[PDB]
Amino acid sequence: YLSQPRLTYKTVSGVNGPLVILDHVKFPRYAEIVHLTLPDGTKRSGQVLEVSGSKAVVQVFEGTSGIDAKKTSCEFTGDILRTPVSEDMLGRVFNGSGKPIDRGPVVLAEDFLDIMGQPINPQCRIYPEEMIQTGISAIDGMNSIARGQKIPIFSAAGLPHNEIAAQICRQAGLVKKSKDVVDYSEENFAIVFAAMGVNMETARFFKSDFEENGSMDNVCLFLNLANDPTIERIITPRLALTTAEFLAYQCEKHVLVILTDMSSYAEALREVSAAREEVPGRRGFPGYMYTDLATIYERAGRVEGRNGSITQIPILTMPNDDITHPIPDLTGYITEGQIYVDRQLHNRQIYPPINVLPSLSRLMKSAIGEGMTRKDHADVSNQLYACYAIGKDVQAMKAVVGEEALTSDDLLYLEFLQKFEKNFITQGPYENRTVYETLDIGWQLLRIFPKEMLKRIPQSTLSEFYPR
Amino acid sequence: YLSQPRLTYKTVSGVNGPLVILDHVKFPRYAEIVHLTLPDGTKRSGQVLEVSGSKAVVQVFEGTSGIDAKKTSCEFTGDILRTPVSEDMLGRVFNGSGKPIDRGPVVLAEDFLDIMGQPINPQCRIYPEEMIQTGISAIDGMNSIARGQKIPIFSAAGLPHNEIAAQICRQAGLVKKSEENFAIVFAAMGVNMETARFFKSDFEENGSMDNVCLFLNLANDPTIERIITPRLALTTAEFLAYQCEKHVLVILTDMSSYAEALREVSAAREEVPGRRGFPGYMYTDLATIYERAGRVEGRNGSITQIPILTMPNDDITHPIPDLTGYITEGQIYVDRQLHNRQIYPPINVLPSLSRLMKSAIGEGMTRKDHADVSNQLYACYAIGKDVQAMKAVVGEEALTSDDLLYLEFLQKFEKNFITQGPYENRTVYETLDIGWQLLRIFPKEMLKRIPQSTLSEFYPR
Amino acid sequence: TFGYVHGVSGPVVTACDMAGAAMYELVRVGHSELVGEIIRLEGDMATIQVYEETSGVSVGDPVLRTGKPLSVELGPGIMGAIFDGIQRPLSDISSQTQSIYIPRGVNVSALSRDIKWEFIPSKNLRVGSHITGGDIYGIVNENSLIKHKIMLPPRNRGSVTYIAPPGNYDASDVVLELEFEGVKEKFSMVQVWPVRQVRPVTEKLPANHPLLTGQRVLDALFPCVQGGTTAIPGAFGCGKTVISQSLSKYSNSDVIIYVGCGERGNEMSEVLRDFPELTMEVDGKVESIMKRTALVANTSNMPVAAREASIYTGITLSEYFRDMGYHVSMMADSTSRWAEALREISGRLAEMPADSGYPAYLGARLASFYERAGRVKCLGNPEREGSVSIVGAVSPPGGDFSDPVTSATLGIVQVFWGLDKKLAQRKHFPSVNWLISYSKYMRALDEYYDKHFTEFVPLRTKAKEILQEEEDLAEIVQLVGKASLAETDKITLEVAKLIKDDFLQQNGYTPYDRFCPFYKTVGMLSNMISFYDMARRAVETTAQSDNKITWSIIREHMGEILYKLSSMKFKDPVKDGEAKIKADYAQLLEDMQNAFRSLE
Repeated sequence: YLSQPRLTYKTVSGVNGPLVILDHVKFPRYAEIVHLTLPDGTKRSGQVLEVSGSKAVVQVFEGTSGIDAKKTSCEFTGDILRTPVSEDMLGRVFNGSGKPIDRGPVVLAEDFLDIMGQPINPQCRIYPEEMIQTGISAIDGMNSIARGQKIPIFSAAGLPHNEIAAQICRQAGLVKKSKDVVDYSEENFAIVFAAMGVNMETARFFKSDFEENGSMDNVCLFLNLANDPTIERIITPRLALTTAEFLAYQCEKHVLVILTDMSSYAEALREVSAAREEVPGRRGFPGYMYTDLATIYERAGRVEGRNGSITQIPILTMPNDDITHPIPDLTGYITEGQIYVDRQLHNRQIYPPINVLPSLSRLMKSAIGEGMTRKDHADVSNQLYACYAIGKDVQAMKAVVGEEALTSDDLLYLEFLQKFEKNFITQGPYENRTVYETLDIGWQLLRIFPKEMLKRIPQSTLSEFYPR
Repeated sequence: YLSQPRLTYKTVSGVNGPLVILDHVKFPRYAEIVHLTLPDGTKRSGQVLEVSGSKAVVQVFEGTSGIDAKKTSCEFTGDILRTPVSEDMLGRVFNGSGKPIDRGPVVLAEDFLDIMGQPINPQCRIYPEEMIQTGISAIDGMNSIARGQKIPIFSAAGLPHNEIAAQICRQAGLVKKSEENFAIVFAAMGVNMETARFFKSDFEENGSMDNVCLFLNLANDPTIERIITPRLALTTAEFLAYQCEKHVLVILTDMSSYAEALREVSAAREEVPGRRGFPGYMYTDLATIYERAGRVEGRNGSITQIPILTMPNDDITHPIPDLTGYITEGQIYVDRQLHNRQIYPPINVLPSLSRLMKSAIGEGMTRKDHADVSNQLYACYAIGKDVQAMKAVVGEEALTSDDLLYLEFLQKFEKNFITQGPYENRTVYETLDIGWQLLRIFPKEMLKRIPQSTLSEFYPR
Repeated sequence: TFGYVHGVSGPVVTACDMAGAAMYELVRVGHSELVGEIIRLEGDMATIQVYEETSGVSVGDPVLRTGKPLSVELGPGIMGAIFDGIQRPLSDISSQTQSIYIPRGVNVSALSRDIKWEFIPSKNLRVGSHITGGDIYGIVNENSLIKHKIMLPPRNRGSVTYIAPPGNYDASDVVLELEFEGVKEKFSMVQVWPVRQVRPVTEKLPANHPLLTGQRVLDALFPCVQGGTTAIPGAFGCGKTVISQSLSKYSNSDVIIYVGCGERGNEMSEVLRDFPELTMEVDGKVESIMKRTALVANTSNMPVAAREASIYTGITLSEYFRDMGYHVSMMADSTSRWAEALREISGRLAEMPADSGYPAYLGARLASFYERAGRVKCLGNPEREGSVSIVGAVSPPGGDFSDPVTSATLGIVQVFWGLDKKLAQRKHFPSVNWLISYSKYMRALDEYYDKHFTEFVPLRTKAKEILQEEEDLAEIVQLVGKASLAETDKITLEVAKLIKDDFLQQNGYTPYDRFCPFYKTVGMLSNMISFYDMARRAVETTAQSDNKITWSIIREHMGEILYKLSSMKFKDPVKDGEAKIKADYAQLLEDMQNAFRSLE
């Protein structure tokens, strides 16, 4: 395709902040990638921000420092950013820019793609039709995740959400083994993980843990330490999504993308906007944050005629534990469902501190069902939730009514509360529970009472499951 | 007079939002009206706002859309906006800009008038004294209205202020009872089709179409015309008030929409804001509208004005109702609690206000003790609300006797004084008799505000 | 026409160096021909606002000058297809590309250009006869159900110079032509009309007919009106498109136009399933909803301006099908999404934030939207009559009615219906609150309800006061203890319970409750009110004098009749004749009379 020699300029009409203005450029185009070479020999990349006649502006990625007026080369590429996607990238580790960092070789690209991606036709959407298992009993049993659902995970500063993310990574998978393990051996599942805006301790911890779990043969990893250039923050997600797309729809696999710390994404985007001199929007965040998060989240689902899917589990932190902060508000609007973690539960030394009372789901009704699972799921979930809500409000009642006036059934509700928080929720970092184990523990916890109190379960399944 | 021909132009330096900028203009005049001919042959108008050098700026009234630089033509007239006015305009229908709607012909005019009018000299102002009979007890009795007043009516979204306004129009007159009547000019500021049908049918009903000039600007019309329509109607009112010696009543509706349109037009120029983003000079502009009302020495007519505005989210500190409360000298404050109880006409009295009552009433006007009844009734109403708020917490056991008296007074007064009905029109003296009927509930040794004399001569019966 | 493609602060991008051309017109940019919008003019420089991405566009790029502003194509074959905010036939695009993503600058007409269509001319006017705009001059049968009438656009008149013979013609064919005084002009079956303006009509008329809804609840209490304007809350778990299904199947409307913003392929595929599932025996034969309705939807990740233009193209299509003498219903759902879209548009205009970023002219756009509605006698020789309704789905943030859009819209619509998560969590179907819902059209529909049935108005009034009274006496029965009170109050709450349990609830899956004919609603409500009146008479009579008839006495002396009351719904009117059900109701009333007579 491209065959022309590239240009290079020694023109610098000025510099200001993280930008560098030049001119006398022939037929510039927007979003063109630009290299730079300083007097001391360092090489730095960049992108074109502004274009006006023969004037140009380039935001230098690595940060502007020591750029002379007359001694500075500026080569142009003439193409927008393009990713070298390839199936073989699994088992590797990269930085934000895509340069490998695990002592490995440059990726022998199998195909080149546009970093931005393209919108997917709503006509060719396919509704989800089956669940998955994340390895967490609290999440699978109480709140199903379909193929193609977009469930965020709200957390706050000071909670162990990162440990939960690592646990989800090292145990995510499928439950097709309902019928037979022989037909289950056909596994076509992979995970792509995008650590962004992460401090150094957590980056090392992630790398070590992922390497320890022994399933790195199906994990792609992207790291962007908080040291690296702030603009690389808002380029890491695009690379991750392009890779996930190429794997999903060109290899017919089942990919699970997990994004971390979207608050840092928001902050980096804010800084880019403010450097770009644009007028501020609400709360100092730019107006089109909605559109931007939309174009990031909307790349998933299922495609008619392709055997594959993309599931999204973004994570983010709520400043000041404020549920009406814009980032969680917009994230909730665009996405489907929500999962909480609560300070008090972590403060009860319960791991994972997953607060199911305000945790919802949107596709649970259709993710589960006969065949893809047992026939005894939805009623069990309803009963567990109802029992737990009764138990908690009843503890609130006994707090003042006195334990002496309590009925014996009241003690049964308290027993349910304590056992539910002792066994169902608490699992431990490596106790890989399956869905079937989770439902077994659920039935065991339900066995405390007679079927008469269990008024959310149909009698037909009571005659089968309750007397076990 | 002016025989100078009217220049046309083809210069359009550029467009930016609702503005249109002209260049190479020979001596522009601030605030001169200009016609625009678009490529398709349809027509528009505008008014100059800012002039500097040979450049000028033009606000388009119909909304800017389809303006080409090389093919549009900008004709200038060389004078301020000027309107035709005639007595026979009564009994017609017009749109916002003044063109006829009713399949009739344009107004052969008895004179041209300035749209903005011009201030009246405070020395030659006869203070209003003569009282109007509304019939509604919540006004005649609590917040009486003399001709020349400019009291507004505060409402909220989904409240039946339209019914109240129509009834006020129907039963207007003189308490002191040749046959006098009214000439009513009505202007609409973005009402829906339903409202227009209601008002038009209501005026058709009582045969009063012979003496009503109408000005209608539905939401279909471009918003910029909403700036001009009020002043035009008000000019017509002033003409009929001082050049025909008639007595006139004005009804502007939904000035909240007018404030919104003012915000829209101001945002184009990037003026300094105020509270809730409205222009700072919005106060002076509303003053330019409202004040034009009252009675002037040496004449016989008079201008009464009854603007109507809705309160967004029932927040009374909102700038529009506040600045109205500053300019005008009263308020009504239609309640929604009563509307939820299905009561008619649901008008609060506790925050209503009428500054002209101090001279509207007295001996030889209504009755000797008219003020005293008002004071005492309001006081009992206030203490009754306080007692209800107290009862909401303490419980029935804590109530003393006077709490019970105040609560039964509250209930009886609400079901009697406030409630009138769609067409019941009480005489003023009937209203005072009813007020005394409510006052007699309390023993005479507790009506603190009323003087001892009035209680001696009136309370026992 | 030189693409001085400036650098930007969003997907917007501008150009310059072009001659005089009017604004609010769309131009194509670059070789891939991305659409955009002229905003500002300055000499020979015109700012433009593209919709799609701005990556890769170079300076000097050709700027295709255009002759028309943003406009929708109109003509046969619209029904059944799917469109984006800029009128692209997504099904045809997917078929053409055999691709998953949407390409850039797919420059293909919305409707077919190679499929012929049967055509029946007027057969009453000749070549040369004078005609004016708005008059029907042809017919075409799109499908088994509806015939696409054909009429002149406004602003056109003259002496005809060609009349097509009946036959089969493609889109590009000239079926009409006419010589104005001086010139002539040729017209095809496809008309292009600007989006931001309202078609003319003969006259707007009052609303004097009630909208037919499948469920007696919200159809006998808070009646919507044909040609009306309403709003409904919308949140997950309670039901929003349930109303879409109910109106699309069981309603007298002749077409449904659905508008979507920020939706999933779910609603599309599910209403596609409703097409052969929700089928009607209009001609004694089940027939798909695809033949009637049309869909226009977009997703969040599509360009902003497309999201905004969606609702206007939806309005235009609704108006166009109304003009043909029909009864349109338009569900402009996800209104808060349109609000966020307007905020987005204002985010890149340096406008003053009136409230929470909302531009100043939000109220103007709200009014101009909801205005385009109501009954009209249409402009043209045939003299037909139709109307348009609008259903704006308000979606508050968690139940907060404080956003300027919510309040501004609640003071404009007249019918508003309840929807609360609590009722759906109570297993009470349909989820209608009845205490925050109302209807201001009651004065209008009195004429209709008086002419046809002559009792229904007292029945609904009495029902309303009884219901509010029960909600009032809930507090007193809480105080006393729900085990002791007067008998008259007891019977009142018991009739309230009976109506609540048997009449104000409707199983959407039961064969005899899948639709509720209005005559059956009238009979049910009247017989109930008669039962309560008779019980009140008896209890009061025996309470004043002696031998007080308590609610136990009535339960045991009339309990089988109470079973009859609650079994009045087991009728199956779709097969059982109306006369049979009327006879059953009258016989039950006579049995009621016998039981009350023997009660005292």
